[PDB]
Amino acid sequence: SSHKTFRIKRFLAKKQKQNRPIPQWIWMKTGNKIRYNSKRRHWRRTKLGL
Amino acid sequence: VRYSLDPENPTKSCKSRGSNLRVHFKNTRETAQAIKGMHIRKATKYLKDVTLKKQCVPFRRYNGGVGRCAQAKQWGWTQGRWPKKSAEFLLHMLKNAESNAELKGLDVDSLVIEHIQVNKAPKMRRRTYRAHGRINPYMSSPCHIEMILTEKE
Amino acid sequence: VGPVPVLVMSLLFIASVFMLHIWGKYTRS
Amino acid sequence: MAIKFLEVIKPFCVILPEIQKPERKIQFKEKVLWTAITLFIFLVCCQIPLFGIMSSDSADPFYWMRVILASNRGTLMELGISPIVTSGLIMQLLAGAKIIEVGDTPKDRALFNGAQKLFGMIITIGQSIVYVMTGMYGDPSEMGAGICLLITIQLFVAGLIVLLLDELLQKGYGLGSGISLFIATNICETIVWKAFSPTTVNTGRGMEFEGAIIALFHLLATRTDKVRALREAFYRQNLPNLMNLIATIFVFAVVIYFQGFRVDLPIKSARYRGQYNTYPIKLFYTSNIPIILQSALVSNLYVISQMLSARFSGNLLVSLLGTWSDTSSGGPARAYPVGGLCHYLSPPESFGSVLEDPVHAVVYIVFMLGSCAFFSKTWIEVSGSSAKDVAKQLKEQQMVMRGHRETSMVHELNRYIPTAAAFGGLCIGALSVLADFLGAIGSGTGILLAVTIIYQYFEIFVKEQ
Amino acid sequence: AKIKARDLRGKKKEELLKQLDDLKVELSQLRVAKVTGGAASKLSKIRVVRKSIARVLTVIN
Amino acid sequence: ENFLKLTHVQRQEAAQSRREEKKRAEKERIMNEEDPEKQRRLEEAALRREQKKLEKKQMKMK
Amino acid sequence: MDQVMQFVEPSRQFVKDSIRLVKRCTKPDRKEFQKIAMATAIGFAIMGFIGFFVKLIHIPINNIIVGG
Amino acid sequence: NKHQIKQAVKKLYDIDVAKVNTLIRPDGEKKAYVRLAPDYDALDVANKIGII
Ligand SMILES: [Mg+2]
Ligand SMILES: [Mg+2]
Ligand SMILES: [Mg+2]
Ligand SMILES: [Mg+2]
Ligand SMILES: [Mg+2]
Repeated sequence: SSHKTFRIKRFLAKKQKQNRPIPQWIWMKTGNKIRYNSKRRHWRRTKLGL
Repeated sequence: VRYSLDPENPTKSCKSRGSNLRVHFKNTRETAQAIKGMHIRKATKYLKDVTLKKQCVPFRRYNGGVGRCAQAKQWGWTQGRWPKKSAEFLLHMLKNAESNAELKGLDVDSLVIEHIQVNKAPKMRRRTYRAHGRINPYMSSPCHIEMILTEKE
Repeated sequence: VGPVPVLVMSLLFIASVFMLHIWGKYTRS
Repeated sequence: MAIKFLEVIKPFCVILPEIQKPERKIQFKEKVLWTAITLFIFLVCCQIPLFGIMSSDSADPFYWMRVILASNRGTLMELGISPIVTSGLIMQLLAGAKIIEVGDTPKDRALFNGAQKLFGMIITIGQSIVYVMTGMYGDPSEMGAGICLLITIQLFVAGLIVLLLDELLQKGYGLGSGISLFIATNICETIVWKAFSPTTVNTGRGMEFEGAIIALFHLLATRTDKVRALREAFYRQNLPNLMNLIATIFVFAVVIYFQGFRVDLPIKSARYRGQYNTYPIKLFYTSNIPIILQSALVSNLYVISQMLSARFSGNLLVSLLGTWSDTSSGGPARAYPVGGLCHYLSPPESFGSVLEDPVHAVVYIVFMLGSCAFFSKTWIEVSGSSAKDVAKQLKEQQMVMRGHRETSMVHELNRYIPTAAAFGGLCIGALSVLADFLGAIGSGTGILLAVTIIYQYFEIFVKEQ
Repeated sequence: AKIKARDLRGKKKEELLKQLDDLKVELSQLRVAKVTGGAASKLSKIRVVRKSIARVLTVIN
Repeated sequence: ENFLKLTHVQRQEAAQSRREEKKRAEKERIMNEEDPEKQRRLEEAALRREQKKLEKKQMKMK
Repeated sequence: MDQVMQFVEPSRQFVKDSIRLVKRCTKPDRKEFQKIAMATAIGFAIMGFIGFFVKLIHIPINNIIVGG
Repeated sequence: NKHQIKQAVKKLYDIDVAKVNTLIRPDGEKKAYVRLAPDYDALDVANKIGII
């Protein structure tokens, strides 16, 4: 809702900052396999638990 | 790339190709069998008449439910349609083959489309919603294409 | 005008000025 | 309901020779080769003497001016770049003032360029005729009509060749701008020549090498009083001094240090995350152009004043514009303006002259600073280098400032660019005045022009590379 | 200048806290340069100054 | 095929020459367009097309 | 005094803005200054050398052309 | 707190403060709008500290 708590606003903030693509400088590394970000989340389909 | 049929004379023969073309494979196979032996002015004119519904495309192998039209009595067939997306894909590809026969220095007004084949590309997957909470596949049937024209005077 | 023609005209003008100097010296002498 | 000025000039434009732009992008090495060839031709023209000049030891009124204009007296480059600079200044000022409305259409732009070229050629013809008629090469009656016509034709052809070479370089056959390259090369040549010239000039006491370094070595080798000879080389009254060379080097370093001052604005690609670039707003944002415009205007004023004094002696307007006297004070004849506006505009030769005439020095300093600031402000508006235009370029390049819309970028740029322009122009004028007072070889204006032109050329070279 | 922990052990508690109170201001000015946009020569000095503060507080404790 | 490879340079040069000629004709038509509004629209489309070509070249290289 | 204030205020604003510009200007690092100075020196040397040689070569030619 | 903020801008920048209004962003950090005394000019203390 709009009557969040602090622990929840902070958990949503973390779940917002984990929701960004891999940095472009990161697959010229040597021991690399990550083609893309697979841990992404869409607000419509998956509902963050809680 | 590795085509299926190699031309009998590379200098007076031009190539073209298409990969993962979001068309229908059955429609493209039929509008390719209609074009299979024409001359490239006959072809561009035909495909334009097909887009304007002045001529049709006889549906011979994939003709389930495909209704009967009057413009198919030139091909001795009864069923036919007017695939527009598939008369425009192998028209932008006939344009590519034109611009490759000018890059090869051929006579565009003497080119006969000699080899033309359509294959089946990897299906793309979506999902529909049916009764009783069931989900079904809604897959797409794309196609590969590859043609070879040739000067034949 | 092409760049090569511009260069040729400049060189011809320089040569003409040298020729004019030579002719002036011959006329004075 | 004004008939278009460009339309009036359009029939004349057809006669004008225009260099065809290259159909193919020229290779960088080829561009370097074209620039070298054009520079070599320019230097050869700078060294070739005009035909038929009668050898007159007449005062050079414009000696300071020639270095700035890349002009050598008695050579095909006597006019130098002055007509081209004057025509550019006039045409740009007219466009900025909106007296001539230039349409965005290519026909209008082509007409504008053709008109500027035609005006440059007309100015070249007028100046060449004026110089011949003023007796700078000898009395016109003594030279004869044929020689005067030949000299005028030669000057016209040399100016046309210079204009074509500049067009060739600007159109992308070569590197940078031909006018800038010519000015920089002429200043560098003059400074190197004064430093290392092996020519001997007969001062009344003795034959003295013109080149400061060569004279220093010769004096040190030939004189028993090595310390006295070194002091004489440092403080020679009549020839370029080692102290003057040191002053020039100090000025050169100071100018480079000021040139390096910039304000970096952080710009990010909107398309690509994490791409940080800086937009450098230089302290000398408007470049040497304010100096070039000021010097061209002053040069035209001096030429007009000298002509008016020569033809209409004793008129009050002529005296107000300038009175010229040829001071052969133990030196090659130099015509100095001793009264009038030209006198106030002329730089004082030394701190001693500044002490003698403090009002003149103050007026000159104020005029130089004010003119440089005014020209810089006007130039930004005329050039399309205003904060709005820079923001438009950034938008075209898809570069966006972090957290700021393109309009915000315009506001931020508008905060800095006018201040940067005006302060840079003031600093440039102050540096020029300081170098002139220090007596730097090649002039304070010349040293500033050379340093900034070289820096811009180097930036162009690095960017292309 | 490379701040080594060796030449930090002889100095006095307040001759250390003045270095701390100067390095923290250099941090604040670098975390400001980071947000205003600054040269990488400066940005890379953050890892050097956070560790200089770490060395100082380590010798202090 | 070997002969065509040997002749490969000439075909590229000819294609470049014909693209040039085509660009020259397009430029001439734009110059020759009497109506200033039409000329500006054609010019803006041509310039935007060039900009799109430059962006596309950058994107392909990228 | 109104005319004096009218002249003083734009100049005072300009001075304040100039101070702001100078304060935000990045001063060149010693390495950057050395690189710029070296590049400028190379360009100056090349142009001056070419001009000096061209002038020296032309001087005998000019003496022959004009002297005689 | 708004008290620690007030008494720490009056230490890092030596500028008396009119009021402080904090808010925690969805990012997680605590934005704070500090309003300077009437005579003190924000634009001219941001000119000083760098942001301008
Ligand atoms: Mg069947
Ligand atoms: Mg059925
Ligand atoms: Mg049915
Ligand atoms: Mg359903
Ligand atoms: Mg359900």
